Amino acid sequence: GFLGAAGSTMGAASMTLTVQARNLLSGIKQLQARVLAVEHYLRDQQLLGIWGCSGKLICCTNVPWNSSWSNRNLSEIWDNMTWLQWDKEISNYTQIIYGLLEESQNQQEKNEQDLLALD
Amino acid sequence: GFLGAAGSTMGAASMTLTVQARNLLSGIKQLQARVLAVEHYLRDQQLLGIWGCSGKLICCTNVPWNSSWSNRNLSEIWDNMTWLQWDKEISNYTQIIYGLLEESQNQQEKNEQDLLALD
Amino acid sequence: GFLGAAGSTMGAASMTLTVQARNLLSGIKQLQARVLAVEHYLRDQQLLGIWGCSGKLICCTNVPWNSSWSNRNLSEIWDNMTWLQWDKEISNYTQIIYGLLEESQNQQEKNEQDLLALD
Amino acid sequence: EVQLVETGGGLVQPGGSLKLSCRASGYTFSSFAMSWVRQAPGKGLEWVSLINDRGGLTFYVDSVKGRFTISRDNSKNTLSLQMHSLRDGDTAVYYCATGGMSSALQSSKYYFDFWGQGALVTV
Amino acid sequence: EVQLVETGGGLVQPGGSLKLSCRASGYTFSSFAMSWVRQAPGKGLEWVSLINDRGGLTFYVDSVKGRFTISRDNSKNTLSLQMHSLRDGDTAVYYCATGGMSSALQSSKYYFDFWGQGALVTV
Amino acid sequence: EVQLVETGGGLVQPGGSLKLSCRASGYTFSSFAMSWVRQAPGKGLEWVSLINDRGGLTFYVDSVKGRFTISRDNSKNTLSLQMHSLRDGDTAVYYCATGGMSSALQSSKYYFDFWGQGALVTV
Amino acid sequence: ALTQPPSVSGSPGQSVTISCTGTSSDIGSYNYVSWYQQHPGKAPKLMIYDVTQRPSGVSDRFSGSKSGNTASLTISGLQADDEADYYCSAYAGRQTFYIFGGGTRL
Amino acid sequence: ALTQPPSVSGSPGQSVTISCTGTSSDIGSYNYVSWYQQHPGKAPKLMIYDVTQRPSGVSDRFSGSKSGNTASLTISGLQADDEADYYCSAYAGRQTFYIFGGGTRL
Amino acid sequence: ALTQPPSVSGSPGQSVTISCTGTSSDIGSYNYVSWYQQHPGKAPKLMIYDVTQRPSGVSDRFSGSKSGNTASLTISGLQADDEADYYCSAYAGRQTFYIFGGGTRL
Ligand SMILES: *[C@@H]1O[C@H](CO)[C@@H](O)[C@H](O)[C@H]1NC(C)=O
Ligand SMILES: *[C@@H]1O[C@H](CO)[C@@H](O)[C@H](O)[C@H]1NC(C)=O
Ligand SMILES: *[C@@H]1O[C@H](CO)[C@@H](O)[C@H](O)[C@H]1NC(C)=O
Ligand SMILES: *[C@@H]1O[C@H](CO)[C@@H](O)[C@H](O)[C@H]1NC(C)=O
Ligand SMILES: *[C@@H]1O[C@H](CO)[C@@H](O)[C@H](O)[C@H]1NC(C)=O
Ligand SMILES: *[C@@H]1O[C@H](CO)[C@@H](O)[C@H](O)[C@H]1NC(C)=O
Ligand SMILES: *[C@@H]1O[C@H](CO)[C@@H](O)[C@H](O)[C@H]1NC(C)=O
Ligand SMILES: *[C@@H]1O[C@H](CO)[C@@H](O)[C@H](O)[C@H]1NC(C)=O
Ligand SMILES: *[C@@H]1O[C@H](CO)[C@@H](O)[C@H](O)[C@H]1NC(C)=O
Ligand SMILES: *[C@@H]1O[C@H](CO)[C@@H](O)[C@H](O)[C@H]1NC(C)=O
Ligand SMILES: *[C@@H]1O[C@H](CO)[C@@H](O)[C@H](O)[C@H]1NC(C)=O
Ligand SMILES: *[C@@H]1O[C@H](CO)[C@@H](O)[C@H](O)[C@H]1NC(C)=O
Repeated sequence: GFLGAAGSTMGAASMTLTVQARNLLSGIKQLQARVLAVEHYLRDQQLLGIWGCSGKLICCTNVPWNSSWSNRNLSEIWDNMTWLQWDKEISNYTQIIYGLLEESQNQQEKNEQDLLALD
Repeated sequence: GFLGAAGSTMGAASMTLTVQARNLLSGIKQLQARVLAVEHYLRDQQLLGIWGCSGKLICCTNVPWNSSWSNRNLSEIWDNMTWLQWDKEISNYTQIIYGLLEESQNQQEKNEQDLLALD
Repeated sequence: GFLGAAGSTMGAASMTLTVQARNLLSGIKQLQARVLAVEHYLRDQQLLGIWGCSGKLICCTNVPWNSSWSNRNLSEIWDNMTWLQWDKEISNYTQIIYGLLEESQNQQEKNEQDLLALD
Repeated sequence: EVQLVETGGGLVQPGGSLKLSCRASGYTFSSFAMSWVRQAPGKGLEWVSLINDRGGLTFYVDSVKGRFTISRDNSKNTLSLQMHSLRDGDTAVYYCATGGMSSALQSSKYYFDFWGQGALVTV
Repeated sequence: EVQLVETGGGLVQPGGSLKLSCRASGYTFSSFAMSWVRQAPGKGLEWVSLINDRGGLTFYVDSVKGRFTISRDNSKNTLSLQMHSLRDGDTAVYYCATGGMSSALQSSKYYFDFWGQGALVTV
Repeated sequence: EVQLVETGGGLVQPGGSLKLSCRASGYTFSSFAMSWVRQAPGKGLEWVSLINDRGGLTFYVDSVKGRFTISRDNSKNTLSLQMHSLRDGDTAVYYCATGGMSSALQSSKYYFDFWGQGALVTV
Repeated sequence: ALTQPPSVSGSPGQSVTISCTGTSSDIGSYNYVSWYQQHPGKAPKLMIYDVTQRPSGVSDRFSGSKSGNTASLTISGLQADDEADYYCSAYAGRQTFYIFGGGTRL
Repeated sequence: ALTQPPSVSGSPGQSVTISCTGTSSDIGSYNYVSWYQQHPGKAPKLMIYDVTQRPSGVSDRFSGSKSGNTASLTISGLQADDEADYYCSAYAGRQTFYIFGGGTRL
Repeated sequence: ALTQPPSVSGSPGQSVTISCTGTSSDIGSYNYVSWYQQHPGKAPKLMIYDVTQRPSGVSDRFSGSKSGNTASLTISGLQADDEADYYCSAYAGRQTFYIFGGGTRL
């Protein structure tokens, strides 16, 4: 169900990403609303693209966790906290993580280009 | 040409997917038509995404053929039937196949996350 | 900054692609303008898709350089030219390169499918 | 408390097959990764195979990759090991154990935290 | 039904290069994969190389990969094998054969069916 | 003119650690990829390790890959090689050299263009 | 390589089995074991493909079999024109495509 | 494989150590070295994990450490009830998941 | 690896050649065979790069050549003051980057 896992723990909720992905695409003001929904979707897809995640729903990266963003251990984060609480907890760090992801992907792509250049 | 292979066999038609795909993007009512066409395009792109097929036109998957959907042999399906006949042949199974593809990709991504975790 | 490298050499300018990529997305005619911007973005993303580059800013292919399109060496092209000058010098060849890229991706996809078919 | 009990067959001949099965209790079976290890009378401990918490991923030592299969039934809380050929060098007491791997949402393990009683496989 | 005819050289000095060319009737080359398989002068058959129906993919045994190249021209209905370095362990009767693989739109063959009469290459 | 000056310790016990640092002048350091090579006192010269112009990619000879690290700082115009677990066979004069690689945008080289004086490392 | 008996001794009215043994991984994994009949002085002719399949032009007296890491060709009703060198061949995967044995003279 | 001494011993109440030596690549790179205490007639019981971490239900006198390409288990205050075969185990990467030594008898 | 003669000789003003050979894969696959002149006590300096191209600062006496899997350096008009330990080097692909031969004396 849509948002059915919203109250579930982050671990359990990670198994329903395709429900949200499928459902998010489900007088002039109505056409404006549809166009804006499309623009938000495309901006999110572009943001995943620039990070090098392509179409993956769970994208693992090369950016280390700083521990200043949140000092909780992995078990506490995934088993005893929801995505709403987690998202609020790190709302002040999201743009820093996004910048680091873009820089990491740019370095990865340049490194791949140079490796491919080797005969 | 666009749909030029529509009457050809499935094998031959598989070599013309690029022209048909490129022509999918090509007062208030026409703007609504453009938005609807974009929404349908993005629905198809998202369906490919959740299956892990966003990066290519021909995407092989890990879901086996049930054989209850159609018991025709491979040669019959690709060399004798057209794509319209094939669409009719399995029109009753699309909602099952798509769900299985979704589950398969979800398991594949989780397996990739577990494999990446190995030191 | 956005287009800050426009006057820079091609080599240095290749490191700023992220900014323009993010800046491509950022009353009937305002909605029409947004729809047209979306259509152009999607045409470019589909064109990268058919080339197998949907997830990358920089991607290499197997299509060789003709050398008739431009006989400059890599040092001259990347260090002594701007992207505007380069775009002007190959304005008569761009669609030929695009066609060759599409054919190359089709051959790569068919060859990949056949390699995957082997047990 | 936590219990893990090895069961299965006894005497085998070269070229045959043998299925071993471990019953777990006292914890959530699907929450832990598991493995099969063996102790021969003339050897020390060695690892044979590793299975994830879901069961989708399996790993084996090179010496058995072409013969052994590790699998799990989460609904029955039962771990299974199917072996073939059963060479004279494979005679040992076999054990199953919890730990040794983690889903990447749980902390790192790489250790065998709980060991069963063991069962003797004699060729 | 199908006839395969091979044209090529005979005795050549070590260190040179040869091209063995197979022409055929009874089928279109673009519809079938083809291979080169050789008869050791005093023993049996050994597969040398395999090329896909379209010619995009080529496969070799490791002992020949550095010396032999398999190439296809569907418009000329011509298959060819170019051999370099000419190690004197390459003496054999080289046969042209169809099959060995498919393109996944036809049931996989994984065997050879039609054979030519071969050509004896000596060094 | 281009100058490369190696500075580092010349005597270590087996199993120790040494960092050899090459200072560059006369050219834009960040514009070239560069490497470390070595020559035993009585033998020829061999390549040891290669680093990309940006430092993102490093390559080593397999016999040293597990114990040597090549790194650079473009802002300090400094190249360094950190050597650990040195074996008796690592006694040699090491040289800093610029060339051997191009980061795709510039023409290829695959040669060592500029050479330093070298430094003797005794194990 | 695959093993194969250097020769067998057939006779009218009897059945003959030509064995072939290879690596258990390649034979067990890839159930694509074919047999060819190579008449002296002539190119090999395909006689059997797959474990139990037969091509057109070959009568039912030729039949393949597979078990474990072994395979065989069984021929009954031996004719004078059947005295030839038989070969087995099997698929080995992507790194090596085919493994061949030696010839068995009837 | 890992190398352990065949046996160690000491007076009751004495502190002793058991060494474990493996290849420097796997022990150095991977900080996942554990020790198990296997009493005769019983299955091995985990005593030391993560080089210096103790599971619950385990005596505080049991400890361990890592250095270079080796690791050790330290048992302070030896009791008569501590007679067991001690084994070391370490993670060896993706190609080899675990490497083990032989038993050390007290 | 690469094989290079330990020494060559000739009178002043004469043309001499130094050969460089090795496995056919490493030389035949990549056309990047360089030569260096290492005077005793000095670091090597580039003499030839690529199959034939000369760097700035090197006189016309030094010229490279390649045929098959054999490369050579020709020194025309050889001077007495040119004596040095000469080395050949070549690109060996992605797994092995560079291979060097032995030194040639004059
Ligand atoms: C909600 O909390 C209860 C408390 O035990 C738990 O049993 C239940 O599974 C939780 N459900 C979700 C969706 O978090
Ligand atoms: C981690 O946070 C601290 C807090 O100031 C900061 O100084 C440091 O640079 C951060 N590191 C990374 C990698 O973001
Ligand atoms: C996580 O941190 C909390 C904070 O008190 C602690 O109680 C808990 O045991 C920790 N868990 C792990 C696995 O470290
Ligand atoms: C984020 O900033 C707000 C103020 O803008 C502050 O109240 C809040 O505590 C901050 N949270 C973190 C995690 O820094
Ligand atoms: C229609 O069928 C004929 C029958 O041979 C075939 O030649 C023709 O190509 C088919 N049409 C298309 C568009 O493939
Ligand atoms: C084929 O479909 C039927 C539908 O009821 C299902 O029961 C059966 O298990 C399927 N077989 C396979 C191999 O998927
Ligand atoms: C495949 O189906 C077609 C349909 O007529 C039939 O002619 C052909 O013989 C079938 N082949 C096999 C192998 O079943
Ligand atoms: C689909 O189902 C209907 C009945 O629900 C049936 O009449 C029709 O033939 C089916 N079509 C296919 C292609 O299975
Ligand atoms: C502009 O030209 C000057 C000429 O000296 C040069 O130094 C500078 O780097 C150039 N900048 C760009 C962005 O091209
Ligand atoms: C380069 O372009 C010319 C233009 O006619 C063409 O004839 C030639 O074949 C091309 N060469 C390559 C290698 O593409
Ligand atoms: C590139 O070409 C120009 C002339 O077109 C020439 O002056 C320059 O030296 C060349 N550079 C290289 C590296 O070949
Ligand atoms: C493209 O063609 C036009 C035709 O007149 C010509 O004027 C122009 O210079 C050409 N440009 C290039 C880059 O070939």
